[PDB]
Amino acid sequence: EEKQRRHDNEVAFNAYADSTNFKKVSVDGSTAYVYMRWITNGTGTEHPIATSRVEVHYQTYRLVGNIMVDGNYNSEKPARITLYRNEKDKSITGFRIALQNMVIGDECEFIVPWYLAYGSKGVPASSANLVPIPSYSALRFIVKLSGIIPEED
Amino acid sequence: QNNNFTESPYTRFGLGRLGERTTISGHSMGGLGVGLRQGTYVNAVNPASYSAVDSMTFIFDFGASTGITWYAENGKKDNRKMGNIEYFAMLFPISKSIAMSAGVLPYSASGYQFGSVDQVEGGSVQYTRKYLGTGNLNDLYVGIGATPFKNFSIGANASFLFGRFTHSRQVIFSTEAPYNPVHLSTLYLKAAKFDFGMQYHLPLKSDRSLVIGAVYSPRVKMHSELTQIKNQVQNGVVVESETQEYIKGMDYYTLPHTLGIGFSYEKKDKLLLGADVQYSKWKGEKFYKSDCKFQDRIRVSLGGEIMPDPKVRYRFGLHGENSYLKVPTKGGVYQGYHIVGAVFGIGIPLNDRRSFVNVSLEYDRLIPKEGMIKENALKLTFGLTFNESWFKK
Amino acid sequence: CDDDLSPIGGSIQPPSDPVSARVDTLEFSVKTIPMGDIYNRTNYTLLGDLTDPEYGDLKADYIMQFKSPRNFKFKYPPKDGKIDSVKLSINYDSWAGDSTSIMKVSIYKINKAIPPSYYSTQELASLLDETQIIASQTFKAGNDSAFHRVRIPLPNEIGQKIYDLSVNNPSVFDTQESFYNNVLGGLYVTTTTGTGVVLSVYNTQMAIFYSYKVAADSTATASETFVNTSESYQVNHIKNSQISHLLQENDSLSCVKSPAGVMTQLTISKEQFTDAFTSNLSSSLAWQIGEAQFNISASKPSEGLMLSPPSYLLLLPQDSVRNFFEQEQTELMQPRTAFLSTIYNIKKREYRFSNISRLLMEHIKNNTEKTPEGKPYITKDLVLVLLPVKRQVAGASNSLYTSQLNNFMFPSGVKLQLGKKNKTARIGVYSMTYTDNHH
Amino acid sequence: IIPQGDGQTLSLSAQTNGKYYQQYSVTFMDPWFGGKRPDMFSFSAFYSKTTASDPDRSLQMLGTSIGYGKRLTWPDNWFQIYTSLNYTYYRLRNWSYNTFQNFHHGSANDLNLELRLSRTSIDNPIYTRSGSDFMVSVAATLPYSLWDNHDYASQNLSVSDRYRYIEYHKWKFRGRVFTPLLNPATHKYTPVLMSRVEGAVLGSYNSNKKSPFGTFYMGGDGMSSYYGGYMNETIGLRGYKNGSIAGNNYDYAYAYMRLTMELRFPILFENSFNAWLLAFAEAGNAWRSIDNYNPFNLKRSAGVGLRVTLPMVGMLGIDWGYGFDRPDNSLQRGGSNVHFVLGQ
Amino acid sequence: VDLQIHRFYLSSKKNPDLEKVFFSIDHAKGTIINKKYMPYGTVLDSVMMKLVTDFSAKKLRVAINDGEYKDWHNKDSLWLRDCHTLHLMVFDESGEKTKKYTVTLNRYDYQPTTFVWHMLDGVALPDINASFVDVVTHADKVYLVAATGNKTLLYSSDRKNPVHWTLLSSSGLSGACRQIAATEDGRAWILTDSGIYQSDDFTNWSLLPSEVPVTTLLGAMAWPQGSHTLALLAEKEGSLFFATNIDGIHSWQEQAPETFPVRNFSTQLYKANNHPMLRLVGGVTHTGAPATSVWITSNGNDWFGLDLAAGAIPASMEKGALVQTPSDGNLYYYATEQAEGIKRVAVAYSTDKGITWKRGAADIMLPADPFYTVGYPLPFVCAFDDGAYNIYQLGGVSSSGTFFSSIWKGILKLNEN
Amino acid sequence: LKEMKKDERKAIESFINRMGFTIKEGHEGQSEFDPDIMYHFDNDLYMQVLDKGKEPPVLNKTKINVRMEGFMFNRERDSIYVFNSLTSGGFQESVFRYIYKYNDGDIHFELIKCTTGSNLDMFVCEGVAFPMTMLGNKARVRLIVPFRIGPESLYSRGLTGYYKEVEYVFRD
Repeated sequence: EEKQRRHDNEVAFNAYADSTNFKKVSVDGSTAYVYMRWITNGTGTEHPIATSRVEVHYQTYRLVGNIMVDGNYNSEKPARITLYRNEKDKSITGFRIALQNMVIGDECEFIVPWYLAYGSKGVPASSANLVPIPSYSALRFIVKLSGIIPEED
Repeated sequence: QNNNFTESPYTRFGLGRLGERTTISGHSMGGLGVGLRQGTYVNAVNPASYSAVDSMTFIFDFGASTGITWYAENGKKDNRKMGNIEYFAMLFPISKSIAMSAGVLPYSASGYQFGSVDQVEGGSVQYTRKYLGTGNLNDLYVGIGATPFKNFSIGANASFLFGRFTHSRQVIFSTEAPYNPVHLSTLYLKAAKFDFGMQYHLPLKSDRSLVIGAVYSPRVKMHSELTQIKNQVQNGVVVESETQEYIKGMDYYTLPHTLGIGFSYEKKDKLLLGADVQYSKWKGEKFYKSDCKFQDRIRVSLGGEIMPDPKVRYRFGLHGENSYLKVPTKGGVYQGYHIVGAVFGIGIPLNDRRSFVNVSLEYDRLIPKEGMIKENALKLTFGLTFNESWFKK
Repeated sequence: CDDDLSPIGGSIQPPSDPVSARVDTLEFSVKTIPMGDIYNRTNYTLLGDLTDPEYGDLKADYIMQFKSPRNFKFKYPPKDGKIDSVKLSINYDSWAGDSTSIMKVSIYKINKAIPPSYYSTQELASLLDETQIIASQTFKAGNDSAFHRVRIPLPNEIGQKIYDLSVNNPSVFDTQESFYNNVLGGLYVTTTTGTGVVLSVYNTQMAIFYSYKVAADSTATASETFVNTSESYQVNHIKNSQISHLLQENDSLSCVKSPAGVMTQLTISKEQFTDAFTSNLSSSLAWQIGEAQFNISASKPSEGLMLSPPSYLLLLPQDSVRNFFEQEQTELMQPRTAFLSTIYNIKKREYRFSNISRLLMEHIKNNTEKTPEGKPYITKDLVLVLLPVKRQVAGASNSLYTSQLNNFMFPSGVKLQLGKKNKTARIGVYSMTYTDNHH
Repeated sequence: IIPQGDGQTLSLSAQTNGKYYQQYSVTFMDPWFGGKRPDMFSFSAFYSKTTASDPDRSLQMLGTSIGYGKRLTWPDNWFQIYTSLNYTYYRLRNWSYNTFQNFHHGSANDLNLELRLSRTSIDNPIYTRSGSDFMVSVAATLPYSLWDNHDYASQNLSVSDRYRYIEYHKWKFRGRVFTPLLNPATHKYTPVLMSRVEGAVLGSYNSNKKSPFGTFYMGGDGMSSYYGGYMNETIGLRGYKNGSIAGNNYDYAYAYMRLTMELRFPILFENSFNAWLLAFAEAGNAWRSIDNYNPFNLKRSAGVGLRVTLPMVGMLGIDWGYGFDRPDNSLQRGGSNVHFVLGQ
Repeated sequence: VDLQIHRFYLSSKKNPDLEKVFFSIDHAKGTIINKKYMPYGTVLDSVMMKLVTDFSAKKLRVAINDGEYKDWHNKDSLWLRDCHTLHLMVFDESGEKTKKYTVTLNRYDYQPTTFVWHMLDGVALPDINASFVDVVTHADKVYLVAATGNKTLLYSSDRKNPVHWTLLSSSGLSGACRQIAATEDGRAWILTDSGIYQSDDFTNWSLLPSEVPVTTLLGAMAWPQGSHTLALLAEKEGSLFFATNIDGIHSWQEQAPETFPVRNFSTQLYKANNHPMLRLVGGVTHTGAPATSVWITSNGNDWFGLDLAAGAIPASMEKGALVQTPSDGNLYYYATEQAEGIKRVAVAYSTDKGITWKRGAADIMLPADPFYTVGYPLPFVCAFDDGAYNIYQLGGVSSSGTFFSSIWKGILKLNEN
Repeated sequence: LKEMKKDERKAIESFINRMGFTIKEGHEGQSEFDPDIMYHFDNDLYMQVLDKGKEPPVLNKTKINVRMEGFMFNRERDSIYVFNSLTSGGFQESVFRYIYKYNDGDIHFELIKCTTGSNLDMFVCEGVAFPMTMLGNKARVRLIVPFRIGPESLYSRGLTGYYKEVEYVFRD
């Protein structure tokens, strides 16, 4: 049941490697890796830092069924997301790994495995969001970076 | 959509191709229905032949057919396949001489489908034009025949005619989400036809026999309901199914007087020859919004049956006819056409010495005037005559 | 079993059977015109002020009246009578502008009667004859946490009068006129100074907090609410200013500002209709339009703007713009004349309508006349407008349908690409030309 | 189960599926009622009930019937007239299924008088070698619409007042013909040629009041309904899907016709075990309105199959058919299909 | 799973303020920096370093300045009183995997609000006896207005080099200058005992027609395109009301609060949210007591006060001076405070574009002028900015009698270069 | 599930006799209502019309706002939920469009979701909208709605609503 769910999630994620187009990437000093592309190339030589807040336009998908779960693309003002400040203000690890390598103007698509996105915790639907995240789900992100908030704020 | 019987474009006009009211045995002899007098099958052409069946019999006659048709044009060729059930009828005695029959036969059938793909005028994208048409006018008949005077017999058929004909024309656009139009015309027809037939059967010397028969069909006025619709479709039919007009009543469609004369010479269990001529007074008959000019229809048939002493009976026949309407030729005047045909069949008996299995093969050709559709059709027909001994004490 | 279009038939076809297809290019003429007063039945109002460099200014405030319950008679007789506080709460859910700009909101009391109308007004000069300042307080939109309220203390006299009228005085809380003329009048809510934010206020309440019954030998605060609803008449003062540069001629773009503001008007001439359909001299042909695409591309908004493009646009004839909203209709109730675009998505930034052939059919059908010497012709131009609307959906996830369609009451603005420079005001009308002589 | 006794029989049975559709039935026939001639007098009664989910979505039917059958010798000593009087009470408890038009909550009464004339002279019905079978039947009700004086044209008429007394007049006919190609005495293994013609019409007295009870469901193999009621006759048409001809999308026909031609090749003849191969060609259709009745442009099909007869089981078989024509309101031909036949 | 640091901070048993300091961690260069400088004069005797790491982190080694890599544990209170660089090395349980991190502590070596001041030589400020003196800077010209008794005098000088001052021939003016106002396009208004006077060149003055006797000219705006809104405070019946004089047309507005100043206040015109705005600081209330609030407005119809700290704005009985450095966007306000019976100069500064104000230390911000150590004999303070990290603080001595004599030029030390 | 039906039957029986109620039988299309008699309308609904009202509504056209006051009870525990909009303030009216559509059972309303504050949209059910088939504008009724035609959110818990007074007024 759920074990088969983990198995097909990881077999799919692994297939997204050989699917030549999408290079693998990682941050320094981490075995964790996220498969990513370069749909658009931006201008600049300033990567976000692990404690930087960046405003982006993003969409989130599951690898199984490709059901849209979150997205702000139907709005003009970008949404501000923090990479990591503390245990209350943070984001998933794959999101940090992907955004630490991008630059302003890029638009990248990256595949985050189950153990880097939410693990076994699972995301109940609850209020607001109506589509819950099944436990051990790999995610597919499309993120367009627009700029970087300075650390002085 | 299926057309089952015919896909000839000529059936766009009038009531389509006019069928005959003969069974497999009569059809295999070239269409002999008037001169024949045999109490072995159903001869619904001439009801006076009913009073020739044996005293304890229930003849149930089935039938089916298939075949292929080749159409030729100015430079193009095409071929289509048909196949359907021809008819089914029954015939039983009533008294010492009187007999009765019933069943279902087709009066006329019509069907066609054609068109082409072209480019939108003064534009770039492509569009498809399709013209379709189907239609059938059936015939549910009950007949009775008798022989009051010696060597003389009469018969009468009362028929209920119901039918429907639809003609449609449409264009299909090739865009993101268009509203394809469909202009459609439906026609419902009901009537009640009567046929009266007489026959004289003189037994000649030894075993020879002569049969002379006549049949008459009075003019029929048909109750009709015509509707013209203008639909728009996207995937299924959508809003604006506006009806352009609706006309209902009698005195709009007629069927003409019909006369038929047949003769037959029969040497018993050795030889049968027959011929017949049929005349239809289609000239001057009404048809609302007809796009053609009618003409009197002449049909000539002649055939024979030979069986030597396995027991399989052999039948052959030749038939010809002229068209009953003048279609409008392209850039010209209303013109007609002729039809000729040859039939050959076998009549294998069965074990109980009463039933029959008939198989026939027919080839016919349509001869137009010039620059029109040319048709050559081949047809294989399989029948069955189940004769059981009912009414036994 | 064979499905191929045979080409054989056609040499004996009747002369009046064949059909054909055609394409005609039709030109719009684009203008930007003042939208005018908007019909608004809901309880949403706008409070504040805004200034955008490419869209001009907007000042919005309002006048409200409370809904009177029948046989009010509120519980737990207050200890020795009297009450404590009459704090008034203005509730808002979202805002446009800067969430840190400081405004000053003032609450006045008027002595006139609210005019009966559901249209937003400008220059409400007659109503503000005397007025009377009740309260004033500074505020900002974003106050951290999620406390999206503005709480303003009020003098205890109004609450004391309400309590008195409900017990020792006749129960006049029966008709709205009696409540408005005796218990409490109309409240005028405005911002006296400050700029940079407009709040979309959805209701306003007046909580009268009293002590309690003696409660054995204790006491415990309890309260009333007195909300305002959409059953009564409000006054919305929406005034857009310095937008004259948006109305001038510019043949590449057309603007649509939302709260009143400006809108885009598209005009198809009469001759363009005349020498594209009907026309001729045989009078045996006819046209059956089956496809006319119409999609609009929005210009990329410049950085630093405070206003964002509206999510939906409604395209409909200018004559049917009043009765469309007065009857509270929906684009699913008039599928032939009103069209709703798709979501404004920043991937492509375009509003995509679809085949609008039914609109052209409708216009040709009931505007065709004949000169004395025949010659059928069209007599009136085709005038359409594009409006920003707010759509409320319902139904299952697979089958979402437009439950409600209201006029958009939030600051927004968009610059569409419609003009003669790049031939953007072009529609390709695909039609079927059959013949029909049964006349 | 045949409880023979008292010079007569009291056969009865009851079938209840493991999930719903409980039904019970009793039958009582007198083969020699009157004591003079073999005049059948049969009495049959039965009851059946069928069922967020469904709290009380239930359909229940009380049925009773009497029948007097004769053995006429006027045409010949084989004609068997049959007159019966039948009554059925329908009651519903919020039936969501669009079965029976809009009848969802009310209760209705059915009372019909049936007259049937038939002639049967076939051999052993398991594997017939020669003979015929003909039947003409009529079933009619009382035209209440001419006396109750309720206007059914308007829509404001009450649902209870509409579906309370069922009116129709249903006609049926059927004919089967068998013929052996070779002599049964000389050859035990002989091919059999078979032809079947059958059809029915469900009329109505008032053009607006039509019976929701008793419509036709055509297409596929055809044995019964596994999701709805049994008050719609199922007619099989080999070479098409189940309900494709009429019955899917909750479109039930009011007339139908079916024509079959078959050729049977025997294989096994041992005691009570028989098996044979059959090749068939069929044509049929079903129409929502009577005016569209067209016995010539039908939907065609052809194919082969296999049949096996087994004691205590009845008849078991498998057939393969190819459908050549597209059903109405569809864009796909019948194609290749496989059908399983159980029992008769 | 590998070795990384996700959060790092310092905490002291005696100093609780180290927790609030936030550190930014860059893995690509492996550096931990406090981008917000630690407050000046802090002490880091014994501090624990609390850090959130991955589970795979097993061993840590800490090197202080250029010391030795010492095996670190979570229960160590290290000594970093004089420590500005720190080296961290992380190992897993395997022991061969390494990763270097550098933590640099940023601190203010001196006071963040220190100023550097200089004399201006060759200054020739006129010896003028007047009660009200103001300075207005437009483009590249400073204009000093003085109300000498019943008359009004105007002087001009260069913004960059205010050494030389030239008298201006004022035409059309009458009465004594009560107040002045000016916009960004050079047009100026002066309110005197008579009606308001208007000019576009500070020389030719036209009497603006009016009927309502204005009491004070708060400020001037140019918001309606081509027009000039003019905020006024007038006297209706026996109360004070705000008023506007947009294009000569007069109007009445809300009632002024009782704490609103009427005299000796400093005004300034700025821009926010694509809209001109007015800021007003200090003054004397209608009753006579000083006012210690900051009032801002956007249209002149009504004003509101900000929520300041506990008396950050100095209380003065006379005219102050509000200046702005636009390069860093800093605001300064100099007033005269009666502290322990002595008139001293007090400074209130702001760095959040006027959102928040904090009282400053006079000895550091103000010059070290010896003549003003014992008091401020002059009855007003004048100061004007330059445009880039430069302020002028007119007044070195009382000159020959009244008025200033010398000019002081000052620069924030943080922005010296 | 049948246990819930039995518990509801017991609750209805114990509630009806608890205060003075005269249960009668009602037929569809009834026009004359005794202002002191509670009727049973074959849909398990109980109705006692306090005022017949005015002109009847138009199907698929009229939009009606309702103000209801009452509470919900179970077999042994009452006052689980209490709602009031006729006397206490601070509640937006609930608006529904009068339609007729058989989705699962009889549905006589289409609720328009209110998005302007606190309301009682979850207390509007088929039983509340049913009296509009017979009565008219400005109508005041008293209802006892069983769980089958009760609010859809409170369907699993099998609660029986008792609406002490429901008032219908046309327009938005």
